[PDB]
Formats: sequence, C-alpha cells, structure tokens
Amino acid sequence: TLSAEDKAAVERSKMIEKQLQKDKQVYRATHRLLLLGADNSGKSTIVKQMRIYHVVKTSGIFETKFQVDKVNFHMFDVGAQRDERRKWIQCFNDVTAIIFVVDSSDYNRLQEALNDFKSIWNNRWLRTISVILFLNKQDLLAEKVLAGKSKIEDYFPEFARYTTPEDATPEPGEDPRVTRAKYFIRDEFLRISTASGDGRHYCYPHFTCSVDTENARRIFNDCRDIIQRMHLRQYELL
Amino acid sequence: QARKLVEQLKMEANIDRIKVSKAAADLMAYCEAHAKEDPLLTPVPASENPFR
Amino acid sequence: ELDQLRQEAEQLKNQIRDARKACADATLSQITNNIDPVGRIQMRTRRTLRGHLAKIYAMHWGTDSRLLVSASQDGKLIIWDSYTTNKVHAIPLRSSWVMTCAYAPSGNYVACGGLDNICSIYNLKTREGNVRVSRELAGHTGYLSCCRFLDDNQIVTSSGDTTCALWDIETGQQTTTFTGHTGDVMSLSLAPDTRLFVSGACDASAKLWDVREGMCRQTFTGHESDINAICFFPNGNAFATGSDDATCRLFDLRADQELMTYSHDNIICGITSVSFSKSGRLLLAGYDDFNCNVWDALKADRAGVLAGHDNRVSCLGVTDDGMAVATGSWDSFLKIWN
Amino acid sequence: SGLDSVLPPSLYALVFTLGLPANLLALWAAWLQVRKGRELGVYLLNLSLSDLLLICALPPWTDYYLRRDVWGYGPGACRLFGFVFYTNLYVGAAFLSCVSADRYLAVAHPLRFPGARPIRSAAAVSALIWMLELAANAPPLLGEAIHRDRYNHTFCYESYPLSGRGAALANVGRVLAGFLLPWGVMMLCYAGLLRALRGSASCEQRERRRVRRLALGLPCVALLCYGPYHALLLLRSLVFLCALEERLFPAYHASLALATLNCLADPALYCL
Amino acid sequence: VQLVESGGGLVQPGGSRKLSCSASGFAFSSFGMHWVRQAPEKGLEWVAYISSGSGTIYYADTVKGRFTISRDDPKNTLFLQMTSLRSEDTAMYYCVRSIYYYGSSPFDFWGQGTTLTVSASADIVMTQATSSVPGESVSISCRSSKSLLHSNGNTYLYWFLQRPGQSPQLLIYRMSNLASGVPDRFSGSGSGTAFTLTISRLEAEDVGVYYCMQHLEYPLTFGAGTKLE
Repeated sequence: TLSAEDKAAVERSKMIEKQLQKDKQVYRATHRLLLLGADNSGKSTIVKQMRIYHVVKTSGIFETKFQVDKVNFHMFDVGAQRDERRKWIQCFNDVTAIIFVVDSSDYNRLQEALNDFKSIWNNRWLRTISVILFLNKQDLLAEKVLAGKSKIEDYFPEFARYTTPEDATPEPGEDPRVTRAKYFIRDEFLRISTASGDGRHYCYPHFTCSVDTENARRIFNDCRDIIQRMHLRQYELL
Repeated sequence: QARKLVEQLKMEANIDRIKVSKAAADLMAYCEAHAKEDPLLTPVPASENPFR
Repeated sequence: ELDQLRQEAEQLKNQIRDARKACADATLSQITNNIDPVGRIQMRTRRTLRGHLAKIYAMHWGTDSRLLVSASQDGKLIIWDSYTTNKVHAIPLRSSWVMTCAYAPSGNYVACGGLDNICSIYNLKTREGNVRVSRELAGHTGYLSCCRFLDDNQIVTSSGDTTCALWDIETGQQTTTFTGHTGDVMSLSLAPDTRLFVSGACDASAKLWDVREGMCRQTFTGHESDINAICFFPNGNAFATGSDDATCRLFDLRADQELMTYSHDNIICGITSVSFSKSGRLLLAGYDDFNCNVWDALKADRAGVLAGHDNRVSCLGVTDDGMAVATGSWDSFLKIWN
Repeated sequence: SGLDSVLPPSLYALVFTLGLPANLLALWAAWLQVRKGRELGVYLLNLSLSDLLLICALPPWTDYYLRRDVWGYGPGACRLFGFVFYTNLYVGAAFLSCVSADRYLAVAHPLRFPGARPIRSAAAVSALIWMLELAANAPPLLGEAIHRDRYNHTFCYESYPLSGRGAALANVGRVLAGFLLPWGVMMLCYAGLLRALRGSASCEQRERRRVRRLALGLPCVALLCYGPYHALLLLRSLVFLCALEERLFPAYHASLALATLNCLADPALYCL
Repeated sequence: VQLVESGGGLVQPGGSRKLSCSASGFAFSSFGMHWVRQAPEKGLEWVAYISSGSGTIYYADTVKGRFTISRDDPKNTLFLQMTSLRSEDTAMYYCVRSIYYYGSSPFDFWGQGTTLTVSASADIVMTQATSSVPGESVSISCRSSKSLLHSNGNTYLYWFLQRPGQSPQLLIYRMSNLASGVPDRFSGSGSGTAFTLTISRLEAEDVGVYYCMQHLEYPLTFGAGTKLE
C-alpha cells in the first residue's frame, strides 16, 4: 500500500481537514454584508455607531464586527479603491445583503445616487443579492423641507403630480409635506428596484438618521427575511 | 501631461518589425519541433502519467 | 498647445498603424492552412480537490509540477499534493478577499493579495513548523489583481490603480513602478527569460514592459473590451489574451500586431483565465459559462471542451511538464485534467 | 370475503408499473442534492429507499391476493415480505414528518438552522428512526406467520378475529404512534411554515399561494393515503377491546391498497 | 528551537519513573515525536513514537507493554511513563522532533538527553561496516536486509552524526537531500540495498559516529554506526 511517511502525511491532512471543519461552522454562521454609498452619505457615522454600540494607510477594505441576538455580522466597506467599480464588485456575490446608504437631504447629487443604485441592482453578478437602502439624513431633510428655501420640484418635475401613498405611516407626527417628499424619494428608489427585479432579489426601504440606535436591529430583521426566503427556495418549498 | 503620452508613443513608433509571415513561420516551427514533448497534445501511455 | 499635442498623437498613431499594415503580408491562417488538425481532444477529470469553503479566485502550479497553491474568498491558501490530493498546508489570511496567489519558483514562498491592497508573502520552510507571514508589501492604492515571482527576492504586482510595480522583498520598497495604463490592470505574465513581462488592463490594451529599464516597449490594441487574462507563448515571442468580448487573441512582439482571433458565434461569455500548453499548440481558456474550451493556437479551431464545473471557471493553470491542467471555479473545487 | 380479486392487484400493478421508475428517478434526484451539502436530501433519499423496498415487497402480495388469500411461497416468505411491507409503510410517514419539520425549521428560524454539519445530524436521525421502526415491528415477526382456516385462505399476518388483545393493543399503539403522531407533526410544522412567512416583505401574494397549496396539500395527500387503513385498524381493534369483520373486510383491504398507493404520490410531490 | 528533558536517576529494578520533555520555540502540536535511547556504550535504538494529535502510537517490541507515551499540547511537554524497569533499560533517552508532509525533513532536531540507570522477527536489520575508519575523502557505507526503495520513488534512508559531546543531528534525509544547515560537503547515494555517505573535504568538526536509519516500516532500526578518528 503506502509507506509510514505516507501514513503520517495522510494523518496530517486529516488534521487539516478537522481544522477546516471548525472554520466552516464559524464561516457559515456568520453573515457578510457590503456597505456602499457616496462621500456625503453618512455611512461613516453608521459604521461608527454600529461599532461603538456592538463590539494601514492605503488599506483598501475595512471590516466591522457586530452581533445581534447571538448572531454574528460582518460589514465591509471599500476605502482606497478607485471610482471604477465593475471589477472588484464581483467578489461580493455571496454576501447576505448590500447596505446602500443614500443621503436623502441633498437634492443635487440624488440623481447620481439613483444611477448608482440602478447600476448595482442590474449588475450581472449582483443578482440574487438583495439591497437594504438607508435613506439617511432624515432630520436634515425635514429641516430643509420645512425651511422652504429650496424646493424639490425643479430638480424632479414629476413631484408636482405626485401624491402620498395610502400605505405611508408617519408615526411621530410631522408636517405632511416632508412626509410626501421623503416617500417620493423612497418611491423613486423602489421604482428602479421593481422595474426589473424578476423576484430573485428584493429591496428593503428604511428611513434612518445617523444617530438612530435601531440600525443593527433593522439590518437583523432584513437579513432574517432574506435568509428565510432563500431557505424557501432551497428546501424546495417554492 | 499629454507630452509624456506623445513622447512614449514616439518611442514606441520606431522599432524593428519583421514580416508577419516570418513570425507565423517561427510559430509553426516551434510548435512542430516540440510536438513529442506535449502530453496534452499527444497523450502519454497510461503508465507514465502520475494521475492514473 | 493641447490641440497641437493631440494632433501629434493622432499622427503618430496613424504612422504606427500604417507601418503595422505594411508589415502584414499573409495572415497566419493562410500560412497554417497546410498542416494536420490536432483532431478531437478528450481530457478526463483525474483529481477533485475538496476543502475550500467558498469560491476560488486563483491558483498556481509549482515548478516541481506536483505542488499546488489555491486561494479562496473564505480567506485561506491550501497547498495540495496533486498526486495524492493531500493537504500540505492551510494558511489563514488576515483579509478574506484574496484574489491572486503565486508560488515561488524555489518553492520557499507563496504570495497572495486582494482587496486589502497588500501583497503578503508567506514563508513555507521555517525552523518552526508553521507558515508565517514573511513580509507584507504596501504601496498600491487599488486591489492587487495579480502577482508573480521573479526570484525569491523580487515580485511583480499588478493592481487596481493603473500601475504595476517591481518589489524588493527584503526591503519592502518598490524598485520600479510601471505606469501607462488608463484602466484597471487585471492580469500579468512573465516571459520565460524573466526580462520582459506583459500586462493586460481594462482599457482593451496589453503592454510589454521591460523589468530592468522600466519603460513600455510596445502597446497592443486589438480588443473591444477589458482584458481579463494574459499569458506568454513558451517561445517568449507571443502572448494570448482573453477579454470580455468573448474572444481570445494572439499577439506577436516581433511583428507588433495581432495574428489570429479565437471566436465562436455561440460563445458570448467572457474569458477569465488563459494558459498555453508546453508546445503552444493548445490554448486553454476559461469562460464564464462554466466550461473551459481548448483552441488550436495555430488554426483557431475548437478542439475540445472541459466541462465539469457547476459555476464559472475563475482560474486555469498548465503545469511545467505538461502532464496536467488544473482548473478552479466558484463552486470551491479544483480539478486536475489529463 | 373474497371480493378482493380485482382492486388490490390493480393498484399493486399500477404501483409496480409507474412508481419503480418514479422512485428510482426520485432517488437519483435526492442523491444529486446530498452532494451539494443539503440535508433534506438525506430524508428524501431514505424516503425513496423505503418506497423502493415497499414496491419490491408488492408482487408476492399481488399473487397472495389474486390467488384468493393463500400464501403459496411458504412460511418464511410470509415473515420476510410482511415485515418489509408493514415496516416501510410506517417509515415513509416518519420520514415525511422529518421533511416537514426540517422545512419548518429552515423557514421559521433562518439565521439559526442548520448551521453545524447538517448532513450528519440528519443521518443520525434517519438511523434512529429506522432502529425505532424495526424495534416496534419486530414483535409481530416474533409470532406465527401463517394461520390456515377452513375457507381456502391460509392468512399471513392477519387474523379474523384477532388473537386475544396481544395483537390488539399492539395495533392501537401502532396506530397512535405511527400515524397521528408523525402526521400531527407534519400538519403543525407546515402550518408553522405558512405562518412564519406572514410578515415577510419579500413574498408576494402569488408566491404565498404556492406555499399555501403545498403546505395544505402534502398533509392532505398523506392523510388521504394513510387514513382509511389506520381508521379501519383502530376500529377493529377498539371493537376487539365474525359479523363485524365479515362486513368491513373488503373495506380493509381496499384501504391497504390505497395506503400503498402512496409510493407514486411521494415521488411526484417531492421530486417533480 | 530547543527540547530540554529531565527526570532520570537511579531506580531500583522493577520500579517506575516518568520522563518529561519540555519543548519551546516551535509549533509543538504539529510535530510527531519519538523517543530514542542508547546504551552506555552501544548504538541508538528506537523506543516509541506519538503522532501529531495523538492519533497514532507505536512502541518498540522490547518495551511493548512496559512503557506508555503521551503528550500535553497546551502544556507543551512530552511524557514517557515507564513501569517495571528491567536491567536492559540503562540508557540516555533522547527527545526527537519529526514532521511529515511532502518534502518534509523528519528527525531534524534532537534533545539533550536524560541519564537513566537501573541497578543490578521480520524487522529490517541495518548493518554498518567496521566501526572504525584531514582534507581527505571518506566513504562510510551501509547495507539493509530489505530494499528501502518504495513504489513512490523515495528510498527512506537517514544519516545521523553524533559528535563527542552532543546529541545526534540530522545530516541527510531520504539518502539524497542535505538537511538544512549541513555544509555542502556531505552527499549521499545508493541503489536500494547498499548506500554510501561521502564527505568531500573532511574538517575538524566532522569527527564522531555516523548512524544510519530506515524509515520504511516500524520499528525503526538504526545500526551500530562507524567511528571516525
């Protein structure tokens, strides 16, 4: 058969396999997320808050630990990469979800944000990868809408003909006009989402402020939803 | 900054180019010379390859 | 003025194209039409190397034609004994997003890198029993897409930013920086004499560099989209590139022109990994449609198909002695073919 | 007695003519997904195995019925074939229950199931179920295989009337713990599955109806197949604790044929 | 790397004693380890071997039931529990480090040794040539009862050098590969049964006893060894 040194080589390989098995559990019980956004979007504030609440000069990727209900989460964002994105975006087709933070209180770069979301959604490798978009900076949006100095009508003509959807739930009690504006932004993103989704991946809207402490819970609920749906397709239920 | 582009493009322009026919002939000659030493092309008998 | 420089560049490009057309007298298809076709080529899966948790982005054979290094997005390099499918080492990485790996010719070092923008070099043969990070090379502003060893003390890296660089391993510093691309550099291939090397970028152009001098000798532009892979002919006088236009193209340095194109009407996915055989008669190219095709490099006829993967082939490597072709894919399996 | 000459052999012949290819293809499909790390595949593999053994058990029973109740092959064959038939019958329901529970866990608790070497735990549960079913169905093998009677029957694993509560309490236990325990788990797990995806923003109205149809149907198909036999068994036993038997005898064997008909439904619903 | 072991002394026959080998400076858990002893004036003789992960334990025939071997990875020590010491166990027990993968170098490091004193079949026999042989060239030779060439292509022969004070240090592994740190003077050759070791330019530090080894199958026999003077 095989000699003594080959016996010991196979035994060392089996030890390596056992260590690989231990890694797998952790690897499959930890959920990975990709954080995307622009320079103005308060994604740095989001990551700082998530890092503080829960758990090297040209480095190209940063990693964040956080844990919700004894479930682990990885949250990566790209630091040093160039503006071109079509090549390194392929490495993230196995992530649980993509977190797309967008600044809803700008009105000027918001079309560029819509185009970026459109490119992410229709990417050939980012199919079957759902998106959790955080329409960030809601308090600035409220301040700027109630100020009245700057109007959304001239950047987007369709806002004049737009009306608040019946499903809107303005909880705290605020001016209805800011509610109409913020739901209009949400519906623009959702339109780009529902144009060509084909049911393989979904989009989860959320209105957030960078100080809010519910962001980890909100990501946890959305990721739970994605995994459930994926499991349904995986256990041959649909 | 385009001055660098022009300079390098000039330095690329003046090189000695052979006829494409001679290049193709050299490629054919190399591929014909090393035909025996190519297990993928002409398979080795199934007692010398280590993956049997 | 800027217009004057633009016109000068246009005139130079026109002069170069005219010279290239002048040197073109007979296409390689015409001169090759009178040779026997290689015929159908059937290759069978000999080994399947299991163990990787996630998708595999790179592999490199050893110069001894037996050892093999593989990199996966889970953050490991596994060194396989290809003959017995044993695992010799399992190297955990700091950054899990690794998308290149190399195996030093001496067999003492393995390098890897990726989105971390760092080319980490590992020492396989230490006085202790474990593999340790010998040195981490920093200085690239983009992802490290490919790295290759010249000797145990020099490594050549291509990066996301439009730059290749030649490093000294003892002293981290960059000896030479290679600039001139207008897009992301994706692949890299050293010449057999290790004096010249070609790099394919996302600008649909491939450049031949001079390692010692540090200046671009020639630029090759025939493709229609970004180039994903590149590899030298064993002669040292040609190279083949695979792009997202679903075609492979073979260039010559001495003619400085495109010789032959390997395209099929059915194929629409792009090439992701390209490698030659020992004689150069076969051009194995991976594809995104889960299958690797085999082209006759002299006749542009599809000779065979290597179909065994449930997801796209990300890497492809032919061993030095020609006995085997290894294929890695996103289903976390390597396959040795013969 | 003796109007079983048409229906049981008809159903057995249809099963042996279509289920055996269907079971083989379902078995191959189940194996093809155990290779891809899945752990529903082992349950489907074992289920299709049980169905195949039941199909191989069928033809001696077809001859037993067509030959007007006599067991021509001899006493040993009675023990072997009856044991195989009556054990695979319950193993199928147990593995259906396991599939239902696995789907319920994977849907209701997505971020915590299975997560830790899924195939081994499922294989261990499969082995444990087979051990329990064999240990439960061994005592009927411990007794006399064949009972000859006057009227050209020579029964095999049947008594009309039964023998003194020894088989009777065994039958009532077999009913309440080989049906209506695993079928109850089936119904509850599938209801939990259809309840846990209420609140999901991903599922549309259309995708939810598909799951509703499946969840309500598979328990219903399993019940419609395994219900007449067990209701009739519970009825005869609870009575025992020959007028009655002479009445419900054809209904009993019709129920048994309908119960073994669930070797075409399971491959269809769980593979195609 | 270093391996310091202790626990030796006078023991009455039939007694018990435990020898421990404290390791520091290398990845202990990944190295299989052996125990090798030598009588006060004789050659080396293999005693026991414990694998990495403690999944494979072998013993020599002469100590098959008397001794037991164990390791403590978190504490980074190696033990050898000895019971019912006979009078043929007086030796200096060495602690040896060995790793096994493709291309590895087994028996690369040896311990200092402990002095232990007790008061008053079908295994490969390795035979050396007469146990007595600057600037010259010497050609120490060896022979084996069974061919050491395997179907793999590796002939398992190991050459060890023991200088007057120290414990043995590896010189050549698998009859062709010079160990790390050995000067290029040494080289090995052979054909399957007969092997030779050549020193191209003998120096002052090359004096000592040269022991050979077979590693084809357990137990690992050594040979008497040749003395250079």
